[PDB]
Amino acid sequence: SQISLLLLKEIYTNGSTHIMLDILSVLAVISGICVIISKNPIVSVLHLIGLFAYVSFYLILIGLNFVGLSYLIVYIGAVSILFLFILMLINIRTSELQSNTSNSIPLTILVGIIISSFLFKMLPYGVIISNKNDLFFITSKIWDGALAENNHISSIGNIMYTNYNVWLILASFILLLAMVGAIVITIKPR
Amino acid sequence: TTPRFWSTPLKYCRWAARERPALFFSVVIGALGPVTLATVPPLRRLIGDVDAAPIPLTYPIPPGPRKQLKGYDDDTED
Amino acid sequence: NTPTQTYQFPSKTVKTDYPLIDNDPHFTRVIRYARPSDYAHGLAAAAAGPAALWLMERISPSQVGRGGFAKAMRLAGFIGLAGGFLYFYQRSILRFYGMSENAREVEMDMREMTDRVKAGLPLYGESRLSPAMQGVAARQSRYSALFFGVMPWFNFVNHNQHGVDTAKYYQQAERELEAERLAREQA
Amino acid sequence: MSAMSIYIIFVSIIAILFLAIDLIFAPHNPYKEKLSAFECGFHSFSQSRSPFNISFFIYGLVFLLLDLEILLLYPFAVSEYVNSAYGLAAALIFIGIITIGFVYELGHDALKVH
Amino acid sequence: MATRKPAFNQHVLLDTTPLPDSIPKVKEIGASSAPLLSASFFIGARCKDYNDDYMQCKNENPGRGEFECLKEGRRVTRCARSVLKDINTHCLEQFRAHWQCLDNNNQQLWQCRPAEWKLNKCVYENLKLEKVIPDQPKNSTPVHLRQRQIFAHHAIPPWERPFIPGQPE
Amino acid sequence: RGLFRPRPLLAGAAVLMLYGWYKLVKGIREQNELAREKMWARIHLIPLLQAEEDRDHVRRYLADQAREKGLLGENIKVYNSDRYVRPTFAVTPSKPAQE
Amino acid sequence: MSYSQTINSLVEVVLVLVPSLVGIAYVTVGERKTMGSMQRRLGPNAVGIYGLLQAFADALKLLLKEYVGPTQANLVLFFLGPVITLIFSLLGYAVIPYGPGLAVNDLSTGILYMLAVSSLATYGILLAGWSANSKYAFLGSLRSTAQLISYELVLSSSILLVIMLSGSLSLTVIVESQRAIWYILPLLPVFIIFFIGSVAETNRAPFDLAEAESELVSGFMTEHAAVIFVFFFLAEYGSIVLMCILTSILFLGGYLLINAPTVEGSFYGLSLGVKTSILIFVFIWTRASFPRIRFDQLMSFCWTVLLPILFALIVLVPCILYSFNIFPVNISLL
Amino acid sequence: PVPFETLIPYGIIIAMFGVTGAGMAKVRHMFNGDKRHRWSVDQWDKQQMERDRRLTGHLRGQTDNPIAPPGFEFNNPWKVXXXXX
Amino acid sequence: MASGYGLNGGPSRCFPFWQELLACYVTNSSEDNPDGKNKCIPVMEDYYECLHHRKEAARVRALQAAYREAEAKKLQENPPTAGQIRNLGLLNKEEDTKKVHCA
Amino acid sequence: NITLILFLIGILGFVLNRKNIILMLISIEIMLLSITFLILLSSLNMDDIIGQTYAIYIIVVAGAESAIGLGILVAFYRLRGSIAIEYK
Repeated sequence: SQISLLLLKEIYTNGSTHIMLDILSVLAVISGICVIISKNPIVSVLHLIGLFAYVSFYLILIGLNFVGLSYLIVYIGAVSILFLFILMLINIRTSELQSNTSNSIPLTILVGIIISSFLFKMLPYGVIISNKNDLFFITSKIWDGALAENNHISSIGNIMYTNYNVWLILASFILLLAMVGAIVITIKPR
Repeated sequence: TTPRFWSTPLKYCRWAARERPALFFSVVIGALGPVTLATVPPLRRLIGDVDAAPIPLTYPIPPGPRKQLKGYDDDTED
Repeated sequence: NTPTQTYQFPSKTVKTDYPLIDNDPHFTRVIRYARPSDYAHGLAAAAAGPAALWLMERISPSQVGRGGFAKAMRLAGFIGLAGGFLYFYQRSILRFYGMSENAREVEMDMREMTDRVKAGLPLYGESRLSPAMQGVAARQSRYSALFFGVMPWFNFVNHNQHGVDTAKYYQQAERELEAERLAREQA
Repeated sequence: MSAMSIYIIFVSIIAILFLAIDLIFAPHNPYKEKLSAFECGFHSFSQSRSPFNISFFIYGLVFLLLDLEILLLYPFAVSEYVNSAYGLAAALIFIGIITIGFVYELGHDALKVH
Repeated sequence: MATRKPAFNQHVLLDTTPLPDSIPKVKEIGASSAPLLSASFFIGARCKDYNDDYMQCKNENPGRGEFECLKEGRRVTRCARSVLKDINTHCLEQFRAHWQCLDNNNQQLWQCRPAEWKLNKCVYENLKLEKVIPDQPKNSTPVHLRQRQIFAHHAIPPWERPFIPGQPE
Repeated sequence: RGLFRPRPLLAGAAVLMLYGWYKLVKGIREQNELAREKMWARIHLIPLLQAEEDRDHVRRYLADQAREKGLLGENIKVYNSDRYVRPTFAVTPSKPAQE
Repeated sequence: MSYSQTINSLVEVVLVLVPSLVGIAYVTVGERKTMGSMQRRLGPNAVGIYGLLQAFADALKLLLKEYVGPTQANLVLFFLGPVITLIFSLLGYAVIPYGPGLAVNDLSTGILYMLAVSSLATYGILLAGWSANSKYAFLGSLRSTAQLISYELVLSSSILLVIMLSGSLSLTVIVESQRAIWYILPLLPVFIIFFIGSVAETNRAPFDLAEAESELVSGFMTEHAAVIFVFFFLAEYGSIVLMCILTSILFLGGYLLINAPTVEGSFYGLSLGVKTSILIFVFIWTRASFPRIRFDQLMSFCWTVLLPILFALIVLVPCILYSFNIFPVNISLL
Repeated sequence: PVPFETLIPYGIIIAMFGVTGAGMAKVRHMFNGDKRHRWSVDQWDKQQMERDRRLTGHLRGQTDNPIAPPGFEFNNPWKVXXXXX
Repeated sequence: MASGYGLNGGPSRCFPFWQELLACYVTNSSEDNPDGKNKCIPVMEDYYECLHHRKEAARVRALQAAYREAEAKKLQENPPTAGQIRNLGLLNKEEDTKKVHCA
Repeated sequence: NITLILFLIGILGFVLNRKNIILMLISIEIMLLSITFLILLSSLNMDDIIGQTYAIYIIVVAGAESAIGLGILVAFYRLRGSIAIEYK
């Protein structure tokens, strides 16, 4: 008769595989746990920078290249400084000796189930998608909206300093208070 | 030894240039921008330098009523 | 000629006791339409700050070292001057907003604009900024003198979004042009 | 497959190939004093896992905030044609408030370890 | 289908269902990206009114103009096949030299100005079609009518002149 | 040794930095003009390209409306409005091409 | 396209990595032969003809040299740090244009990509030094952290001044923009500052504090030996070359010139390599000309001299750009 | 005098850059149908290359024919994905 | 969504749906007639539908299971090859394009 | 779905922490990561550049909070001499 709907494999110009997102998902969850269960503080700050890395690679792979590279840039320095403070304020050897009890498991199961079940319907269909007849997203092309495509960083720049400049002024005052306050409480007297 | 700025502003500027050049000339370079902003655009227009028109970043939709065209209709195909 | 449309943007109506002239008046208009009391009050307000710090010093000396009070007066002088100008600006712009008695401002606005309309000049001037950036600027600064105590802001853009129908200006200029032609005939 | 992904593959297998060769083809004779910490010849107190004084921690605190500030300027450098004068003004106000905090760091001599 | 750029596409879906006999049929444009850019100024020199009419139609039917402006679209396609055939009956060596140059130069007009000047003159003397770019600065010479290109990887021969219509050689 | 005198090196630096800023004015002014030409060339093509794209969208929409009234008997209304919405999801066959 | 996509990417990566790894071998040989000439010596001239096999005698010796795992060391971190440093140092060569778009990834955010991979490689040095549980390795690792606080803002702030002129963040577009003029002419102070910060970024003299041998014994890499040591040198010299390529990309017009495509591609590659090789010389010239700075003096220099000047330029430069109507279009063009 | 043996490693470094630039250019020119490759590509260029494959079968293929070949109106690819919406 | 500023520098996909809902509210609701805002119920559902796609995912789901079960029951004679789908619309492949259309 | 898993890790790593106050400051960081990551994925599904802008301002305040936290820890450690949470 007549099919009329033809599925085909894209030879070039095809995208990434969405298997890789599930790999980064487990690794991010795996590394997130190892941040709190690790006896050594340096090993858990290393799992911390790893955790930020799989989330950044998750963002890069779904086309969020700026915020994904910007997340990584900001936190590599942040984890380095956090490393720098663990070596100044924590006895590494006594912390590794310091342990953890198993009395938190009953609370973990209860708190985990209740919050996750309650916090699930708080999330929309777009996120809960891809949780034997599944759906397929379909995309096509436009010419009027493609005249001068901007990069995401340019799109944020188009509005970050005019339409939403108030968020920048407030953000610059949080940073100023942090610059003045963090120094005021830690400065050596003179 | 070091001059006080409000006691003598011109003396302080000489000392800051010679003895604290990196900080003093940071303020000069940074202040030169607002001086550039306030003075160059008037002189640029005085000499006839014209800021260019913005390049179109969306289809330029003409204003007014449609032009009621007659051409390239279906009967013109063959 | 008649622009065939005088309200092009959706504006916010505020309940006020006097006619609204401009919801976003240009910086120069606020200074030009300032009454001489506005310079009297804003100068008194600027002097209040350092004079308050002087009086506190006379009655209750801080016991500060040799150069501290002079340093503190320089801060009190600036802060008073900064708040004095913000007070001077607010007095003039409230009249543009219709939030203060404005008969004098209403009449100079109805003359200055009808002078620009009979001259063919744009009512609020020409912007070097794009028409969308003009809108972001109108949106940012309209009624912004009501937040002067917290964050200040001034209108330095010649946009055309001021919250008022411009038909009254075109109506008067044509009637003024109508009277001018008849008077010129008897010559 | 993309060049970028293949590039990551190779650099990893070069890190393995060098590491594997040494782990297979080099002698390995670990004994007590070979496996000891270097201290220029004499054993000393092991103190590298005890709290240590960093005299430049105030520089790390400031670096975090300034790193955030120059990141909030990168969108401006890639959006200047649209931002124009109105957007330049806000970006100058943002830089001006941040510079005052830096002037506080310089004047208070926070960055002046002695 | 969505205008979002895909990040994990591995498959293409095609429909072999044709548009119904009700909608008139327009043969589609057959030119590729390089020939279309080489003749774009000629499109707009002849087809501007129809190009502008189809866009004002869609703006007059917001959210529905795809279905309700199908005739204006058929008209723009016909106007654009007219110039292509015209640029093919005449000036075909010049047209090919220009867009064949453009494909080897990242489709950058400033990298093929001598072939553009030769074609623009041949289009002008057989179609009365001129290249016009609006709002170019009056202080300086138009960029497409400039002897030296600063971003061109190869310098323009001194003996290759820009085409300005009217004035003789 | 005047190769290392601070003044002539300050002079030659100010000259080079002023000359290169002159060349930068001319370069960016030329590029902003090249950008204007690339955008007007694109704008003439937008109405013939978008017209072909719209014919494809109307054709695929009409087909799916016909396919549903056969498979599902009647058409289901996703949106209350009459406006065309580009599809986020499409019916696909259970197998790709055999190759 | 014409042939297989995977085979294309396979050959494209080999044409970058393998020639770059050969280049890393000879920057070490060239450094030793160039420092010697300025020291009235020769340098390597016996391992191979004119000493052209000396980098491979060194490389093969260490991969056949025994490795030691210290008992006080955190062993999994003792190996992870050098592997992180090597992988992410080499990752920066994936955005380098050897011609317009001739890169393994023509990314639109390539400059920020490089800032992210250079910062990761530094964290491997911090981790490896701390993991030894030795005191000189511990003192060196803290120096590396102080140095990144010193040079990361310097580089990123300096780069942002280049972006304010190019408007792109794409490495090919910044080279294409310099067809007007090389950025070392209008941004002469920024080129000096960026070069100074790049020497500090590389842990190269006069900013060789983490690995100082006159003060520490080998610094962070004292307990490290064999192939773990090979990784830290490969990371250092690939980081040097990469910073000389980037400085040539951002200020010296990159590949711009001072069967048919092969001649053009060769000339682009030669031009970039010639300019990169000059900057590689200036690194070796700087190492043989100056003493070492103290690490507090470097932190003071970057924070009270360089950064105040850079933020002043960040204010000044867009003010000149707007004043002359010279803001670059941020669309795709070049 | 000139220590030419000091400048030999620098010549090798320059040459291997030339090797890289020449080889990347040749392989891309082959992959792109003996044509210079495209760079700095945006959504419009990627949509234009996919339109070229629709008319010629090669993403870099060019035809000047004013009339499209039959089946062009049914060959418009609609991208199918599983998760990234 | 509701901002009007999308990822590419162009406007957001659900901005027309949001502007229509706000326009409906201001042009129907008032203190004189509180229940005029019931006109906004379908308009507000369209905005959520543009955002989450639950109603369209349910339509395609029902249509796709219906479509596939008819394909299995449908008589099959010869399946087009992948290469034949690639040949549709080419310069000199008239034979393959015809086979794709069963003509 | 991963956003929820990460948020639960940070919430328990903050509440059920028996190690040190630096780990509690890390768990706050993890929670802000998960909240930011939910806003980023939603922004992509609704074509909104505002949610990327929102995510960016969460990152800047997240670092400002970590600076005030590290600064307050230094003050506390200078006097207490231990930043180890202790259970008898």
